[PDB]
Amino acid sequence: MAEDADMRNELEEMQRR
Amino acid sequence: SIINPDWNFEKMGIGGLDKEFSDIFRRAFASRVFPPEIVEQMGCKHVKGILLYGPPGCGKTLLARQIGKMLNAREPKVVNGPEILNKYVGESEANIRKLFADAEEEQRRLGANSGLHIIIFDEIDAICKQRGSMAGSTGVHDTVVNQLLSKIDGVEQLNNILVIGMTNRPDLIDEALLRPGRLEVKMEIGLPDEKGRLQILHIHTARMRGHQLLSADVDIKELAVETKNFSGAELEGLVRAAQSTAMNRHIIVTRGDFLASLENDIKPAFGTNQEDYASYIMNGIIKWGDPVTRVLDDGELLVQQTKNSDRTPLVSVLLEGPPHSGKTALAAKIAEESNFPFIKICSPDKMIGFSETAKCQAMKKIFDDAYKSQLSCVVVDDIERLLDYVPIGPRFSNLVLQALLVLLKKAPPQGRKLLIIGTTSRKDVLQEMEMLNAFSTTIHVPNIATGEQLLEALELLGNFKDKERTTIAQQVKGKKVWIGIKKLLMLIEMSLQMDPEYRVRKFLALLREEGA
Amino acid sequence: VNGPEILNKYVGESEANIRKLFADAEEEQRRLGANSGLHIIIFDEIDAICKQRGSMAGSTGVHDTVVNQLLSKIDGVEQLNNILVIGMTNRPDLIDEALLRPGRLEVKMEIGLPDEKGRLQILHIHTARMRGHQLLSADVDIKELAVETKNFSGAELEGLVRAAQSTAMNRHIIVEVDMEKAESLQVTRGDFLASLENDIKPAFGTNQEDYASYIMNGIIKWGDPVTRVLDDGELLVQQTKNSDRTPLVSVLLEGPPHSGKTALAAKIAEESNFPFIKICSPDKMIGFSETAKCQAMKKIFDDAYKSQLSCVVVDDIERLLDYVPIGPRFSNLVLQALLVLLKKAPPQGRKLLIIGTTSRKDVLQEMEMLNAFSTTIHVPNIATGEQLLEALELLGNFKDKERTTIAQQVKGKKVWIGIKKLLMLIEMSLQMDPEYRVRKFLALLREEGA
Amino acid sequence: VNGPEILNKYVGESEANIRKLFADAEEEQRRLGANSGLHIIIFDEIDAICKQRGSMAGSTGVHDTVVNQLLSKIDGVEQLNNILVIGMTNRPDLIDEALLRPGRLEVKMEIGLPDEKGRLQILHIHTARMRGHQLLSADVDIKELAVETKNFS
Amino acid sequence: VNGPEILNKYVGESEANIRKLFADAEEEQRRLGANSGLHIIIFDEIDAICKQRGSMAGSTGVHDTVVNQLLSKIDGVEQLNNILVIGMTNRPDLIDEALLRPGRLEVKMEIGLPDEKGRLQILHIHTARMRGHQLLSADVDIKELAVETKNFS
Ligand SMILES: Nc1ncnc2c1ncn2[C@@H]1O[C@H](COP(=O)(O)OP(=O)(O)OP(=O)(O)O)[C@@H](O)[C@H]1O
Ligand SMILES: Nc1ncnc2c1ncn2[C@@H]1O[C@H](COP(=O)(O)OP(=O)(O)OP(=O)(O)O)[C@@H](O)[C@H]1O
Ligand SMILES: Nc1ncnc2c1ncn2[C@@H]1O[C@H](COP(=O)(O)OP(=O)(O)OP(=O)(O)O)[C@@H](O)[C@H]1O
Repeated sequence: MAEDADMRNELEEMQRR
Repeated sequence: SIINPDWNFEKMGIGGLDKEFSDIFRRAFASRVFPPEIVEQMGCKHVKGILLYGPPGCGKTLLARQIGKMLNAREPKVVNGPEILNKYVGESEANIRKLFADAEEEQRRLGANSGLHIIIFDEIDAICKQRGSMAGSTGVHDTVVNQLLSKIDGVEQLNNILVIGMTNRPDLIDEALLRPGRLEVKMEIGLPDEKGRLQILHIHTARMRGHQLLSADVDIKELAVETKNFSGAELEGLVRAAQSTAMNRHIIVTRGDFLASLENDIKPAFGTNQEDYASYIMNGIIKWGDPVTRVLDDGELLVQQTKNSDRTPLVSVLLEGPPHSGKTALAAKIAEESNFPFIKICSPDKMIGFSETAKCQAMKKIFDDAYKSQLSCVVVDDIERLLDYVPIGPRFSNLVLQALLVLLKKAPPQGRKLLIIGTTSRKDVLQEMEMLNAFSTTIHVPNIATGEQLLEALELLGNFKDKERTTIAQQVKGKKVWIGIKKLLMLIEMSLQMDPEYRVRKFLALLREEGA
Repeated sequence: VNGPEILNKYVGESEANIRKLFADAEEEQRRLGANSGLHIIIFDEIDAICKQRGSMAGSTGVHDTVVNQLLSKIDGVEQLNNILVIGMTNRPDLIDEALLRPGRLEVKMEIGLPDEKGRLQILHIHTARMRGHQLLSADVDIKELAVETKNFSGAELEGLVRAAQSTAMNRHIIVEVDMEKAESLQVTRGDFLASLENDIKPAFGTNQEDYASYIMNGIIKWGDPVTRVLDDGELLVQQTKNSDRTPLVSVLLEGPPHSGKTALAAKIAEESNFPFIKICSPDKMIGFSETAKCQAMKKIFDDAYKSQLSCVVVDDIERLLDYVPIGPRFSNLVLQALLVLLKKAPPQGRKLLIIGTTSRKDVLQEMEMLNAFSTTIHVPNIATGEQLLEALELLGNFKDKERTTIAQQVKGKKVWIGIKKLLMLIEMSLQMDPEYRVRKFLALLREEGA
Repeated sequence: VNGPEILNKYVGESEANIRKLFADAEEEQRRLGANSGLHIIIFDEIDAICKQRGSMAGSTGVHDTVVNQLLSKIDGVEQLNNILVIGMTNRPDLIDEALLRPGRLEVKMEIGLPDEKGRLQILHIHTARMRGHQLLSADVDIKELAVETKNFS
Repeated sequence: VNGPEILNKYVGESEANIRKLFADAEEEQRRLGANSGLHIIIFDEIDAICKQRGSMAGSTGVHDTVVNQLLSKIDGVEQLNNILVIGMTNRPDLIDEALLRPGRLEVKMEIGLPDEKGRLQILHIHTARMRGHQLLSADVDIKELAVETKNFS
């Protein structure tokens, strides 16, 4: 099982010209 | 002005449960249907909760859909179970909060005089389990639960909500969430009585009756008599299958006649199986002599001892003897001839390759299901196998034994009754092991003691005839026999598969093996 | 804040949503040093966040960051005096102690269940507006409710109030009517429905009607020994109430089986008039592994220690620890815990009594538990026909002619049985016929006796 | 859908991979109330999705949320009338009566080794493709094959 | 640094906040370098920001590894002799092996539960202002209070 694998992700695009 | 919430409801959509709807109505909706002139004189907080617990079926979610379909609140935000859950953190809880947000907005800007908001948690038991010990010490569901119950009875002093919950396992829910103020009413809707059932089976039939269908011969009273514990929805399943049978009948102006008669055998029920007995009694019962009638009328005696009595809601009986003597079969026949709605078997057959804990759980389940209904005769088969006992070395399943024994010592709820049965091939180990003390009594089922019994057993079975039967009777004259009939039958066929020359001599040579 | 609402999927904003709290007050602290208007905070169900930083068993969560930040911001390098953080939880022990030491949270005051006096005030508030607006009838004063409310706590106390006024409201409303027609009648008093709905509301502590299973048929005064037993019980129970330096007391109700020890145990528990009672029995805990069973027993006692007073009834100890006579096997952990808990001393003058039951003393004497029990009691089952038929009169069945019919046989001879078996005997005999009933009963009674 | 493949270790995805099966048909119900077309669902191995749910304990509750989801879906508050759901397996005793009760899964069926007679028709079909070609005729009688193959599936 | 405030969602910003933290310091190092500002930073609660290089503490995303940037700024190729950092923890052993050694974190020492002497001295400091005032702390006997109060600190 290995339950509670809750994870979070980050913005790395920051689309801008 | 003020708008009444329900507006046009007139006891439609359900049946069978009127006291229960009333006990929900006075608790929850009375404060909301009343002149608010004196409600502030009375200083009442409108209750914020309803819970429904019960078995599969019994119409709980229909109740909850009815209240919110009929009502003019027109703001239902059903949750479908663990739909809350999301991989990313914070979303799981905020998915809760976006339910309550609309209501909290209305309450902030518009005050005490306000509309209603309803939230319907279907299968609440998944997201909300008891904090503190769950899939490990911490567990995943602390977040959603602490958010939910921080919010319902929170710092905000919010009214203008109704939280309906449904479940099948009411014990898993935590007291912090079940205590008064968050969820008051925990209803116990269960299998209905015949009077309620008739209401059910009348409303599911009225839509046929309004038009001229269902020829008058059918009487729903008989159906309510012969469908004591169908667990609700099997009634409308029966009706749907009956529609279907009439439908494929008139295939080259259809009507449904004797639908119960056709359907009842085909539809499995939560209560008794219609007939699952053939595995235990495949070949029927032949009474060889008096002991059969003795044990069996003792059985029916002890049966009516339950229905016609108080202050002994259960009576447990062991019926034992030497091996191969029809102990399970007599139990099954007692159950069959006794006309019990909840007859069930707990055979170790079903539970094999199980760790003793899972064995325990598959044994407690059926007793809980019995505690649901009014009457029952449960039977445990081959206890020495159910709790494994091996003569070579003393090794057994302590846990299953203890569970079984306390279950014998378990007083069921007020009104309910049991006729627990148990079989063994060996009784001395139980005298060692304290099981017998729990049981009320014992019913010995002797082996065939005398050839005088044996011969009439054979003529009852009808395989041999007078000529050879004379020979066998002559050989058995005066001698005593110690034989179980489940071994006898085997010897019978093991004989019949030899030619008539050495037929009887093979039979008798095998017979003299046992000899005791 | 509602606890976990602070948390969000994006990283760094989870704790930024905390920083947003105190970044509204630190400005005031900066520009008006002393004279400021006391920005404050109200948490709720704080246990989810702000537990010990080594919680990665099962959690595996970044909440370490959260508690580190808050633990930093309150005391911190910067001093800000005008901050009040209010925190509340049902499970306090999970917290990180570092935020709970003084200076961050100094007052850790814990509320206790309302006593029989204070619940008078609790009820008095919710009845004040009623009895000021001339609703409530005069015949029901709140003391009659308070003394009947044993362990009602807070919301459980006001629940009966709300429900009783709701019942009085319901009567006016009335089934299949197109409209539910509230006849607009001002007269609403709520006279005795509070006393009714005391039936409807169970609290956690004791349920006055959960004794039916144990005591199904009540108590029958077959003889003087049971009176002696209950007398010993009551004079032993006034001990705890009217003593000190014996805050735990420990007894056993042993005897031969089928004699009904548990029943009169619970009768003692009733007649003692304690607030808090429990029946720690296997009938609820079945198939529980030993650890779960022991932790249930510890939940029972950690519920009891909350109370000023308590009684517990340990039922069929031999089954509680799963004793088996052959190839003796016994829950070691359960035995050890059950034994320790007898001689555990409650912290501050709390009074507890334990009522153990079993069918056999020998195994306990061999397990070194009997001396752990402080003083024990025997339950002599019926040893005599002259007691048997007296109990049979107190029941009423086997009427006078049948009484006389069995009297000759049992008046001058021994009969050694328990009444648990007696009930079942008479019920079985009663079925077939009046004429055959007495000889069935007696041949059965001679069958059981070995 | 194969049961073993929708179970993701990361919580939420396992149960939320199911509502997609029902969502398009739900939208069809929003648009067309009672005259919509069916949407059939096939669970090829269900006993891995569904097993008997744990009771009266925190433990033994693993992988029950999925069941608590789909049971809520097929008969829930949004009464959904346009879908017939198939299930198929080889272990019919692992599964809840809660799921087998009428309204969720009305009828249970048995299909087992057909018999020589059943095989005969199978062989008629798969031969009949060649019969259509007409190349595959060698005076091969099918009864030989039937009576030779007794347990074959 | 009131605990972690350097962390932010947009990657590179968490890593790059520290250059802003050190910029004025290295400016004073390069320009006007001989006699310097001697800037300090407090950097409280390292237990949050630093870990065992991302291997431990579950799967800590590479956002967590700002320790690498910190290391490279304090003792990397470009060196600083003008600033000192301080650290403050309740659980030092959770820190990686790297920082605690000389050049990065030169001095390590607990702050222990003080003896009776130090407890007297600290209690004296708090009571001193009141004792100085004429009307306070009558008969208080701080030395008696000290010997009474055993582990309070
Ligand atoms: N009062 C009733 N008597 C008999 N059958 C009912 C009744 N009310 C509803 N039904 C049937 O119940 C179905 C929906 O409610 P249901 O009883 O299935 O919920 P539930 O069984 O508690 O939920 P679960 O299946 O998760 O236990 C409907 O399809 C309807 O045919
Ligand atoms: N009283 C009886 N008279 C005649 N036949 C009987 C009787 N009881 C059982 N039988 C026969 O016994 C057969 C089933 O045997 P059963 O499964 O009960 O064996 P058993 O008693 O369980 O033996 P074991 O305990 O060794 O399994 C039935 O086909 C039934 O004919
Ligand atoms: N004065 C009495 N003394 C003892 N028991 C009584 C008395 N009056 C009635 N009883 C009966 O005792 C029954 C409870 O006995 P109990 O179940 O405690 O015995 P038991 O512990 O199960 O015996 P065993 O341990 O041998 O199974 C009640 O159902 C009740 O009817």
